[PDB]
Amino acid sequence: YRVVVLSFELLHAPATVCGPKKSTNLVKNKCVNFNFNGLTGTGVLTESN
Amino acid sequence: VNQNAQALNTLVKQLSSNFGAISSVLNDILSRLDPPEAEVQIDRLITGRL
Amino acid sequence: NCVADYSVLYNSASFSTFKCYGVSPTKLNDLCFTNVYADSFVIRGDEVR
Repeated sequence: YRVVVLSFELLHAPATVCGPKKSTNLVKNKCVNFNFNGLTGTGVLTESN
Repeated sequence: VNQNAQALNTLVKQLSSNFGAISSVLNDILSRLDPPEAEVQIDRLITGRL
Repeated sequence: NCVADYSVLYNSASFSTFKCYGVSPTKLNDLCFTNVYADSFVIRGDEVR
């Protein structure tokens, strides 16, 4: 039996391996569902200093 | 004032606890797991937070 | 540093075992890891468990 064990690393680090998704445009200053580097969430976004 | 602020701060800090779940972030559990086990993890988080 | 299309594997039905831990088999196309360690070998069937 040929065996492959795929261990996936979820850390607070850049995603070097991602899924076949489709990056979309940016909507600033408006309540939006967001997905940044796998971090999914819901909120409003502003420019920061 | 300090007692009230300490109570509020402790209540906020309790959201970072795992309470036995795989992750303290509810969105992470929802994104990683299908409902059959995501519900168990969410139940652990619900017990702790309640 | 690559795109990971997992539907090819999970929907191939050419494998006997496809168990996952910490990650559902229908959501790895929606996740994204930093380090994926693909472990490839051969093992007896009664030992696959």
